[PDB]
Amino acid sequence: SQDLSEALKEATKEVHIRAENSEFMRNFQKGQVSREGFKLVMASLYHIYTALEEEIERNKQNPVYAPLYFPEELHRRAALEQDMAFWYGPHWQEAIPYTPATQHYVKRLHEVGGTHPELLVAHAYTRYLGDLSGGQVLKKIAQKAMALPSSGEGLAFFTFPSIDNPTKFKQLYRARMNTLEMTPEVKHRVTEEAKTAFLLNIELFEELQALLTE
Repeated sequence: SQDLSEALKEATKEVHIRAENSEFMRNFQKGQVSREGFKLVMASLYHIYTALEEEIERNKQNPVYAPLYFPEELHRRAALEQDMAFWYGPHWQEAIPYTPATQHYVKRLHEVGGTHPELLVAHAYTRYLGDLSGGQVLKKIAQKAMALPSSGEGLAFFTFPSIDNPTKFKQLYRARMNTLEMTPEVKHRVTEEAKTAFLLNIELFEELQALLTE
């Protein structure tokens, strides 16, 4: 559609349906989240958000991304560091795994922020708007499925202290996204990269499930 927010939504209709019907998320949905499986995804997500936000900060002052710059609200490297401490222990940095699918994801994020920063909007959109929508239910499920503390340790990733009204913030993010001055050619490339970003997540979920069965 005209609006970029409306355009990305219609382009990522199919891949999103695949994402939430992929083996691992499919169980996760219905209270079926193994702790070893949960340890695996969060460790993989650590590497992604570390890389992603590293490239966001690099291009924080660039008109192709600047309107979507929310370090207090959305940046999640902090939260994931706290979770890896909880799940993996004191010496978590060395204990944590770095799967091929995660490397493939990280590699693309660095490629994008480095040489194609105009497409960085695609990757933030795929991750952050997912954490504020799809992720908010999965925090409820995970906490009960694994019997975590009432404080919220281990699920710091899903906790957004600088967001009081994520339903309102999601609208604000979309509005800021539509502000981005770009040609229809680049716009198409963004929505195309959005599908690539989803694919990287689907292939991640499908890999970790395979690793969990072994």
